[PDB]
Amino acid sequence: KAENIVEKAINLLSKEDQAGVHFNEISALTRDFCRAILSDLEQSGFTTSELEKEIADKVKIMFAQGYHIEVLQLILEKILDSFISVIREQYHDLQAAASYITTVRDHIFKGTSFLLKMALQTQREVIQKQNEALMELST
Amino acid sequence: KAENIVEKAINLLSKEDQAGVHFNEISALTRDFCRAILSDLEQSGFTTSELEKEIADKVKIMFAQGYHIEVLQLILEKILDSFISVIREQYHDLQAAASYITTVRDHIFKGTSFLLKMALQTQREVIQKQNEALMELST
Repeated sequence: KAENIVEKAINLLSKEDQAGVHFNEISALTRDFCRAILSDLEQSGFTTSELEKEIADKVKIMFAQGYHIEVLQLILEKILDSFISVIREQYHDLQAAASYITTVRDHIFKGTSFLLKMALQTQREVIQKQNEALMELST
Repeated sequence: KAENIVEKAINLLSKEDQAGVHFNEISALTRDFCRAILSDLEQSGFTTSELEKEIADKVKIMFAQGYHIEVLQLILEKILDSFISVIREQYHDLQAAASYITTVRDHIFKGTSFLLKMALQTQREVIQKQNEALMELST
């Protein structure tokens, strides 16, 4: 459990284009995300809130640091894979495994949806900023 | 099959916030997307190309028309639901149904990933345009 996901996710990400982002930051992000989605999962009543928090925050950070935000999507994707992999190992009951994997896939897909919204909102805010700058400054 | 998905998707979308977009356009988009993903599905060797085409094009259109691009994600999501619904009806063999639904879910998730990339690329291009405008014009 736990880190066994993280080190797996990280491993997959080791094989992927990092979009300029330093690998230690990549790893940290992976850890924050896994931590968040696990906090959400252990919950009763299906909470998406923690992962959402991490995502919003990290969108902010990413944009401030000037890195392509898509790199988060990738991370999520790999995390998903990681879970699947681990759950294929640890759970020999195919029904239980199927259910856990289904709920994880749910959480993740909703997470990437939220991620899309956030990234777009942010970039729009900036585009507007620059727009007002442009016009009210063409005086 | 076919339109039975579309009218279902549209129906779901009838219940959702359209983000300012006229409903006839919503419907058209739903149709283009269903058509594309079906063209991809009937293929052998797992092609994502057609849906990708539709997505890129529609990102362009959406941005030019000044509508929030997230509205495409929603459409995709509902389309997914539609398939599931239909496949729960038409296929009484749970194995076959499970497999078809799994491959559709694959196609769609990859589609939303691509959508994220595209939307971000576009908005970035604009942000940069405005940026050069800003600086080379602060002369």
